[PDB]
Amino acid sequence: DAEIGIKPKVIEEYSLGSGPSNDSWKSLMSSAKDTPLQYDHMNRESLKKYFNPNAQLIEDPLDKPIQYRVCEKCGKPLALTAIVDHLE
Amino acid sequence: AEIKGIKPKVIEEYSLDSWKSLMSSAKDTPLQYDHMNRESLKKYFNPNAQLIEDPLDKPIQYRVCEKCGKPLALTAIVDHLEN
Amino acid sequence: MSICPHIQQVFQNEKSKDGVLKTCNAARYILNHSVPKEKFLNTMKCGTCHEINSGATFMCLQCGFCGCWNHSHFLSHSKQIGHIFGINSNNGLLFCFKCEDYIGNIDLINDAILAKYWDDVCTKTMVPSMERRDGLSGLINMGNTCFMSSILQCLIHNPYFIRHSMSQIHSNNCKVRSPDKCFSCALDKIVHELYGALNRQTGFIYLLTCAWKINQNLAGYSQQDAHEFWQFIINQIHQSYVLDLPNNKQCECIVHTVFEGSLESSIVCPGCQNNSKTTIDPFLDLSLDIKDKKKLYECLDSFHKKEQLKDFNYHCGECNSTQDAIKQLGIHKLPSVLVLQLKRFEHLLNGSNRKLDDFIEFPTYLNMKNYCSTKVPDIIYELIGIVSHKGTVNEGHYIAFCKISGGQWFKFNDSMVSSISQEEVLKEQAYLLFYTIRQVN
Amino acid sequence: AMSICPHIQQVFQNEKSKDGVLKTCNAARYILNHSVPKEKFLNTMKCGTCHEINSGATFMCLQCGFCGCWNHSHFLSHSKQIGHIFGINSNNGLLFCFKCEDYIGNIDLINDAILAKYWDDVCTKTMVPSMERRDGLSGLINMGNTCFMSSILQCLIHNPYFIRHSMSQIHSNNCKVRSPDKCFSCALDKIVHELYGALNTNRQTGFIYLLTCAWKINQNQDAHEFWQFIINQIHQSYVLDLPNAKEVSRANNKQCECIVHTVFEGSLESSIVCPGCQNNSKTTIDPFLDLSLDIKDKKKLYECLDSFHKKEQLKDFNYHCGECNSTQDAIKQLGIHKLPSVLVLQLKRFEHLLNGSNRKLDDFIEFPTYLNMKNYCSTSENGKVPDIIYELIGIVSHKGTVNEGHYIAFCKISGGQWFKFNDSMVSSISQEEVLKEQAYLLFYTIRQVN
Amino acid sequence: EETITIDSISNGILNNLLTTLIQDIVARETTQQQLLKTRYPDL
Amino acid sequence: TITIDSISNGILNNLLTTLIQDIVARETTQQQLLKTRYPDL
Amino acid sequence: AQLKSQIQQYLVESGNYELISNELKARLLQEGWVDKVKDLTKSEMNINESTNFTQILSTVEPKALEMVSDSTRETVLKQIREFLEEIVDT
Amino acid sequence: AQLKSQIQQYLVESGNYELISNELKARLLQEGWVDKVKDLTKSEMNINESTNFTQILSTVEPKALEMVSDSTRETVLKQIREFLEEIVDT
Ligand SMILES: [Zn+2]
Ligand SMILES: [Zn+2]
Ligand SMILES: [Zn+2]
Ligand SMILES: [Zn+2]
Ligand SMILES: [Zn+2]
Ligand SMILES: [Zn+2]
Ligand SMILES: [Zn+2]
Ligand SMILES: [Zn+2]
Ligand SMILES: [Zn+2]
Ligand SMILES: [Zn+2]
Ligand SMILES: [Zn+2]
Ligand SMILES: [Zn+2]
Ligand SMILES: [Zn+2]
Ligand SMILES: [Zn+2]
Repeated sequence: DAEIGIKPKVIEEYSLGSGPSNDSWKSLMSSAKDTPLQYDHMNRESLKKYFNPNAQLIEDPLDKPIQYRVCEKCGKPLALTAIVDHLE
Repeated sequence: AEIKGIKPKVIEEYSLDSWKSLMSSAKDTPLQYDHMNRESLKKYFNPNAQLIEDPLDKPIQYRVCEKCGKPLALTAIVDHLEN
Repeated sequence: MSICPHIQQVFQNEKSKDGVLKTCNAARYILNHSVPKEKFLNTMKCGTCHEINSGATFMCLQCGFCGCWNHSHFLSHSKQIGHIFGINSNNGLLFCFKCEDYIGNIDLINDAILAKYWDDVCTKTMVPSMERRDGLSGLINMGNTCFMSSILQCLIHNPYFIRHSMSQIHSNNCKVRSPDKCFSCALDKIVHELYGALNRQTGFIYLLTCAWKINQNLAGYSQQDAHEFWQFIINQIHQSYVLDLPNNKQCECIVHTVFEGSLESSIVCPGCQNNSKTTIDPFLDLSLDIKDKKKLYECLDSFHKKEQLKDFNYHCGECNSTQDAIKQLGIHKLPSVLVLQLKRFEHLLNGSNRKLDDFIEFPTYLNMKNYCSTKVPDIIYELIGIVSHKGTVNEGHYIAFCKISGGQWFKFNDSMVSSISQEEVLKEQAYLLFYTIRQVN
Repeated sequence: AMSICPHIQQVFQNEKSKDGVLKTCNAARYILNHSVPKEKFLNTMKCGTCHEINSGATFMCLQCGFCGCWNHSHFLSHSKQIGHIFGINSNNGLLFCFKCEDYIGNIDLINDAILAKYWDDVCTKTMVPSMERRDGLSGLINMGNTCFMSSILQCLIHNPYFIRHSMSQIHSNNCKVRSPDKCFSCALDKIVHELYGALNTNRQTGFIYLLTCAWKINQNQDAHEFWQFIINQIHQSYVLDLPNAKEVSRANNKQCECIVHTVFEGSLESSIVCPGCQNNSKTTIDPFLDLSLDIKDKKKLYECLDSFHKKEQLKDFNYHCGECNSTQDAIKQLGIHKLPSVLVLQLKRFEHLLNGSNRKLDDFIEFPTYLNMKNYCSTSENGKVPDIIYELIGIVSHKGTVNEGHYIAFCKISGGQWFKFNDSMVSSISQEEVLKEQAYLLFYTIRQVN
Repeated sequence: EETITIDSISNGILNNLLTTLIQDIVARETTQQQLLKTRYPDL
Repeated sequence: TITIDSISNGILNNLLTTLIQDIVARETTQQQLLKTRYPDL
Repeated sequence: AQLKSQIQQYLVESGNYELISNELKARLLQEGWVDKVKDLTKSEMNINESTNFTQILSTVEPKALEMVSDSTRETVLKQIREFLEEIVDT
Repeated sequence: AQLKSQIQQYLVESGNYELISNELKARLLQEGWVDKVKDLTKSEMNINESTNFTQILSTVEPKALEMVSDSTRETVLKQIREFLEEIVDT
């Protein structure tokens, strides 16, 4: 129904970035290092309000099958993060 | 048919008292059973056979340790206590 | 009953007590060690009449005389000389001829071979119990398993648990290192069997043996409850974390970082809405009354509700005014995996057990936002497992269902595994429901 | 068979190039997991070319920092304009090949790139999940129903020879393990203690420790098999706590003084005669701890015993007699040479057939309360066999089919009272009624021998 | 007593064995009951 | 040329197509891993 | 007269007293007699509130003699008959 | 044109893009849509004997857009328009 420019007051409150296209994603490495674990559809401040603070969280756990490998000597199922210790 | 007496010729097998004077031979007889004949046992049973004559005649005779709670056979009782 | 006074008498003199015992044994020994012919001729031949087996034949206790019964010849011998005690040579039993009866109820006489040690025996051992004397007792059947097994399937298909097991924590820490001794090592074995390679599912059996030894109520057909086993099992995992630690509170173990929530009960000022008192109660599952309900969210509702208290008139600091405090319950803290029990069992103190049959509608995605305290975004859990009971309370079995990765449901009916649609899994009358946190806005 | 991106394989022939791809894969996944929503939307879901957010998936270039959309094909253009053909979906970390027009989802080292530094070990010392176990789908094997043990155990603990033996503390006196969960006989002894003695709270610990000891010893239906199992364990434990190595053999090969062997063992005489000439070679004397009787077409136990001690025929071809050269069929008879103090008869009721098939014979067989065995013993001259009479003290019965199927014990106690033991239910029962049961095991104790 | 025929002593010897036997059987049942009844007042 | 209704639909379309393309990528890759890892199924 | 004891002596001393005795017990056992006499004794203790031997025996011995089956009596008496033809004379 | 991105930059930085986006995933999940799309994908993989993303996408994507409910569509659009009208001029 309507037609549309963008409100001049709101432009001044943010808009023209942009930085170079070829550095875009690499650019985040530095602050990612300072940033704690984030989930796509688990909001950080709601996890803090409504869940225990040392709660375990696997996002979308049934999305893909379990990621494991089986030891050749003992035949144990090992989580990827446990394999290297198991082996030494 | 009325009994006229013993055949004299039978009193020819013959040749001849307090119960307490049986301990002489008793102490040297091995365990006998009232109605399991020792020759048939020797013959049709094994030489090491265990036997309990009339085993359902009366209940198992035993006593129970005050401390253990273990049920003890009468001939077992004193060794349990002693050591 | 009473005892032979004549023998009781003689037993007051303790040299003549040892006398009749010595004689009882001597006799019996002879009886047990005499050839039939010598037995017949010297223990069954009557002294007065000279007949063998004129009935019972009795060896006198005082002389060497032997008397038959049928011609009252031991009765005569006891008349005078006066010797009133005889041992029947068929059986060793002691007869009193004034009592006209057998002395059968004197333990010392029955058990004469322990004569020498009798006082240590009287005081350090007792006669058998009335109800144990014949060894009668039932022995229970241990094929009652499905209340333990359906739970295990839920745990074996729960992703927080698999991650824990397959990450080797317990195995790196356990001091016992044996599936027959340690409960946790038994679970690791089940995981090793189901998911890994061998080097027969003994995992469940080891786990049973561990279980029944730790708590024998877990055995037999005593109608045990799948829920009780849930609590039992998660408790064991916690107990194992606490034992492997070197040396108010909130625990870092798997059970306590995955399944624990907390309820909040508080007194709120109906004026300024600030909470005046707040008590917080941890939980590992929630139990939901289902009488007359028809949908899971109607059960959760009655759970989190406001109550006008009629006996709490108080002063609000914040207001500041006099208020009749409202009470409200609501979740303070949600678990990573939420476990719900629909209450279907009344095991009454009036013995008989009833199961509620009611179908309750449950969703594949469950939004817990309304049941939370203090404006609350969507908190959505994904249904990953169900434990169900069918049919009758005492002849029934528990069945587990589990969503695996990619969305297939399976039905576990020990030990038949089978595929199953979701449209059907939803038709079950759920007893336990397992939900795992999927979306938090 | 399913194929792998040739371009990415092409890149991985080179070692450095390979390592570099995996560093970039970890870094992009790292960033996606350590980035606040607003910084995720602006720097990994914003097309470098059209500046839109979420014009479909946005891909993070594997070789520069460019991000490009799918819907207007801006990564495709990027790939064509500068030859950078690989990118990562910023919603999921999945690597895409814009020449294959598809994702590289089937390479373990890329999927599992967090282990890049140790791949040599990982892929040599661990294997992928087998297809059958990958989802953990398996039924759980319980112990089975346990009445085939219950029911034998009730008979054993109402057996006067065994009770006497248990109550004499002989095992207790000699055992070296001295605990129920580890030693089987200790567990048997505990059952006795709970049943006859005292506590100092269900009388069930013995039984549970025993079930457990049984399965530890033997990983795994048949009451009779469990009878044989128990008795071997009892013998095995006499041999174990014996002073020697010379005595282990004499006891295990010639003569044993264990409770089992001195109460349940008899000897069969198997005579093979020539029917022409009468050559009695060869005849053997073999022990037995029970007798298994056939019951097809029989209505009475004496008929069963008769059949078992009847003269057969051996058709074993390529045979001729020693002394007389007759190829004629050899006569075999079975006969009792030594009787046991306790005779355990088994009525063969379970035919195991081929494949998985089976059959239960439900035939009623009359059994007497007093059984006389004179007619079934071997030696014109008066060595005519005297009465040798046993008394029935225990029956085990089976109801149902062979597969599923329930067991019940009957036991006579002192004073000649019978009890029916149906797992936990113990009830009294008349002789009349016990004598109507379908016996499977009969337990006879020696009563009179003339 | 009765005139000592061959059928007379024969009956007398059988009689002796039966009665001795009956009395043995009765002795063992009375003594057992008497021990149980005094040992366990409330059977 | 360009309405509120219209550019509202562009934004929704972007969100949907993004979400669809993510679901599909996880499914296709997943099945592709199963077929490579296990020839028979 | 009064030699009946002396017959008994020779029976025992020859071994036939045993034969007789045992053939009887074996027959009585197998006939179920032994058990009926035990159960009868229980019936009598119970209906007479008593465990007095002499008194119960009064009530039991006569019914227990009546019970012995006629084949056991005949057979066993026939056996005794014969061992006397051996040592007693016409 | 080329102010679509300008307005999307706004939403992202005001936090209302998170909101729109999250409310949408939230609706779609609860109405079963995510699951329907996953299954549609698996079915097209079967029907076409392929796991190639581009090919499968092309048959799934139009049917997945046809599949969102009226409610979700009307409600979310409404919500978007609302946040728009606070920052544009007509
Ligand atoms: Zn290993
Ligand atoms: Zn003790
Ligand atoms: Zn005297
Ligand atoms: Zn006399
Ligand atoms: Zn007296
Ligand atoms: Zn452990
Ligand atoms: Zn804990
Ligand atoms: Zn207030
Ligand atoms: Zn673009
Ligand atoms: Zn590039
Ligand atoms: Zn390629
Ligand atoms: Zn032991
Ligand atoms: Zn042995
Ligand atoms: Zn020949």
